[PDB]
Amino acid sequence: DPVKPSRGPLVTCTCESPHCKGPTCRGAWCTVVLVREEGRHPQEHRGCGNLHRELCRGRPTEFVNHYCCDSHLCNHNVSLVLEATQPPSEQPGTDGQ
Repeated sequence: DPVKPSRGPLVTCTCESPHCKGPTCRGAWCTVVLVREEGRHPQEHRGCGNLHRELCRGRPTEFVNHYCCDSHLCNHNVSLVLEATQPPSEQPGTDGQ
């Protein structure tokens, strides 16, 4: 369907199983999203939001850390531990669920 290719302003971000199937992506911006454990396991999926603005506003999940930043390689060193102030790499704010 006629959709803006990666929305337009291409921000590349380290991708890890989120919007990309392995490596990296040029997209809309950098969006990180941890699939919080609750029995399962916290998987830190980061990369280009591309066309998904949902990951920068909140999906029907609540306890999912959907962080978005308009800077290249922002998900390269991001905090995905929305739960408590654990020790991440670059903590841009007090991680709290």
